[PDB]
Amino acid sequence: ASASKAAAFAQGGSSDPVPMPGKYPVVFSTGAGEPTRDQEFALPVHKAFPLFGSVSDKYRRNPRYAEFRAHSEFTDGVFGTHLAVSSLLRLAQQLVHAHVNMGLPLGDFAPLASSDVRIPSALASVVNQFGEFSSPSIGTRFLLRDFEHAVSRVVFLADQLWTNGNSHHIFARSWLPMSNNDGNFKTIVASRLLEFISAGDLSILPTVLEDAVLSGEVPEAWEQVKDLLGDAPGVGQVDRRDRFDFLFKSYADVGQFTTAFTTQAASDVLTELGLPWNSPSAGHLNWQYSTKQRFTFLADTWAKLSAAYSQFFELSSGLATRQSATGSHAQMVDLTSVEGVTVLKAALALSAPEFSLAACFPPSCIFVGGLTRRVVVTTSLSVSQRATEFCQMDWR
Amino acid sequence: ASASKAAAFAQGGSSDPVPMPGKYPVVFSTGAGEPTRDQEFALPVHKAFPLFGSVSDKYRRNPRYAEFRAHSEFTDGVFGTHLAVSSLLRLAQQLVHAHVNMGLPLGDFAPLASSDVRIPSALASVVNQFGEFSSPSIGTRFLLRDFEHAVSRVVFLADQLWTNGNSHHIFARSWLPMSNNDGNFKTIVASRLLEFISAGDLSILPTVLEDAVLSGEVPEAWEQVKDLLGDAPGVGQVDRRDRFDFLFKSYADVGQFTTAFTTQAASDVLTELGLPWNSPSAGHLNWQYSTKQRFTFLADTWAKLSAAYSQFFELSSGLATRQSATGSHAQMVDLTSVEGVTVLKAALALSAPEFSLAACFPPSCIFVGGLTRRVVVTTSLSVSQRATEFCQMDWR
Amino acid sequence: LGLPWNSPSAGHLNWQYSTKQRFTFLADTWAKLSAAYSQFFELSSGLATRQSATGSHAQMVD
Amino acid sequence: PVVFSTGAGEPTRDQEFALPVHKAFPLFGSVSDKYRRNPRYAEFRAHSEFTDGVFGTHLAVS
Repeated sequence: ASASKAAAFAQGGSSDPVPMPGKYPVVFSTGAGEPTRDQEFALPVHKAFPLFGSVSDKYRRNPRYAEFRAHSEFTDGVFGTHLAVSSLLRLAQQLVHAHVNMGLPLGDFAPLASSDVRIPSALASVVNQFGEFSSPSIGTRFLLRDFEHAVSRVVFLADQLWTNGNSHHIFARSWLPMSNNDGNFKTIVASRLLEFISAGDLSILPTVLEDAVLSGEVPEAWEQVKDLLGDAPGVGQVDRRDRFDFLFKSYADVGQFTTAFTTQAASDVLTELGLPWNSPSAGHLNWQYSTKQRFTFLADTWAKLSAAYSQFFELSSGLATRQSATGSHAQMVDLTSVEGVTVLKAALALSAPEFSLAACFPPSCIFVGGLTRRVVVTTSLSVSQRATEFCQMDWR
Repeated sequence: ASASKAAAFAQGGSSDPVPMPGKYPVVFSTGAGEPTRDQEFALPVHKAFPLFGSVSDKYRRNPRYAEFRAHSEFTDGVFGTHLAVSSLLRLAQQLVHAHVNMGLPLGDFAPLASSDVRIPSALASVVNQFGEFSSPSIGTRFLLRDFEHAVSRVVFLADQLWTNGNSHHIFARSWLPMSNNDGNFKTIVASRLLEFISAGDLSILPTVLEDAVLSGEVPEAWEQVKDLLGDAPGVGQVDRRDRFDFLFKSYADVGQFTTAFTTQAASDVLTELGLPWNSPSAGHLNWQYSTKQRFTFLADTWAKLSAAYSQFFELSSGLATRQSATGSHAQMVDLTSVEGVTVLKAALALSAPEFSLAACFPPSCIFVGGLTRRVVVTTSLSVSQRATEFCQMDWR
Repeated sequence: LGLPWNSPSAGHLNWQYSTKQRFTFLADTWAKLSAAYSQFFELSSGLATRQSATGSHAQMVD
Repeated sequence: PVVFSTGAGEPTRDQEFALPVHKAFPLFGSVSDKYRRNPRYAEFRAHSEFTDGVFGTHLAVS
């Protein structure tokens, strides 16, 4: 027990990603009150009413209230121009939030986020694209759109939700994180990944080498779709993009959609039902028309469903900022069912919440950055200094 | 506050290796008492006396007393037959131990492991190979033998100390852990890594493709040397095994083993002199002749090292079993020196030891295993039941 | 012998290798010079900042 | 040279002479103090001259 310039430092450094999964569908299946008889069945319909209770809290008042802003994140009003409170936040939100709360431990060393200027923009879109069209496209379709990492405005975290695919297939092939950038760019998607990180690892995971038959499927197509996603979706809008995103997510590529996620009901349905701009300025008009209509749908919420005052379960959003929004080790998806469940994986989460997570196993497509920057200058203790000092105790 | 079947469980599971570095050389340079003037200098040689002062403790009494045995690994007395102690453990041992005690946190999820039936076997050898022949080969040579992950008896954690080399050069490539078992096997080089995990990632990191000039000088031989390590060292001794290994660790192969290997001298000098059995045959006879002699030399510790009766600084290794030997993140080295000394510690180690435990130690090349087995049978609360309940608090 | 750099290049490397070594040699002061444990005359340089270092006309030699 | 001629303890008989060389040992005994710990500790820094630690990184003593 000797002494050489000690301290105690806290840190934060890592990445985070999110997905739109069939998870919401399990949370909006209408289990929450469909079988509740408080003759509230006076007021019509209850199909979308429940589902739509998903957004308007899980993206602005819950997560973007403490996670975003507090994350050393000086947020611009015009993305929170309207701090919202929807008492409809069933047992899923204060729960959901705890479930999905952007933030990792400090006793460890991680954090979350990569594009909250593009993600939300899309989410809002989805809430509108979904909570406006036909509320429940039965898994197939709506789920596709959301898990299809739908068309972008050039930023979209997509590339990550897509990176999932390629990696899974290439067993032996382990890629340098650089592959995480492949999302956008022209050539570098046909040199780094596709050619080098393919004619190398691709020429192995499936070395068809077919002759006079065009390497259809068998890696070479996923790469093409990859090459596409590189040059043919970043050149702008127009059918040339959808049609050639769709062509790349539609036909011939029926083998490329099998890797990731897809149904001829997302693409030919959703995709042919959104107008490429359904992700770009839709993401805008969904914030300055849909967010103001979010109002209507929120006020409608704080007016209609509010009327659900007569049951006695809901509560209101009383501004976090004190409530916070980070802490849950949503890291590494805790799921594995076989006769009996099995919550697994790294992220020494908790014990009281863990197992309570059944309602919702939060999952941020995190990258994970083993970083504990115990940065230390020694303009006062040239390592050696200590050395003699300590050395001068083993002598006597 | 949703609870549902919580618990709180602690676990352990991960890898762990070890290396013989120039680290010892910095701990045996004779800076602990070489300048001490108590006239102890009564006609005596103090060259090896210091260097060999830590061996008999840092491998049986210190580490193997708690780490090994307490690690739930049924130990055979004939690897600890002479559970003797050494009071010469100056300030480097109780320190060293804390510096190199194998036992990751539980608040996290990791542990130690990499053949303690082969490691110690070789270590004891080194103790003899070094502390007997050339007590200070001046970095070059002895350090080599140590770092060279010296000849094995088929086991040897070499394969890992060698894997540190083929992964360093291959930037564009990352490999599936399956490349760790790259050690021994006749196919490791004619299949997975070398051909596939090479004609793919190696045909990129060095795609010489030379004609009538034999392409081996371009890291295809590292694959060959790899090939060798695959088929030519596992075929027994045939002395040439050294010759080969040596050939592959010398003759032209110098340009091969200089990415993560030492000086050939420590191969023709050491290895050849040592006689291939000085790692398998030596180990045994070094454990049941040298370990017994370890006493004759422990006597050197409790007679030669004991003669240090008056200086009064020595008095280490009183307990065990109770003193334990696991719980110091001296793992993920992550140390860098520039003007000042910065010590980045991936795993949230400590703050009192950290900065104190930089004076020398920073343990081996663990192969981390993100594992937090938070398992959970569901023969009591079929997720629906819970959800069904919680849902019954979101209806009213 | 020194090589022209032994005044510019040396200085730097003498401040960030020799100053560090200055320790290895300071060790010579706190190990070699420290071995002088018993004679009992040495014990200088306890403070600074408070001890100051300016105010002696040891200037104009004369 | 007049301060390192070895007149401070060369004639001292305490038998400290236990197999050691005392030629440079004396001469080099003042360096590490007369330029950082002694002079540059107050003179320099207190002289209102914004000093960079990388000229006093090892504010060690002797």
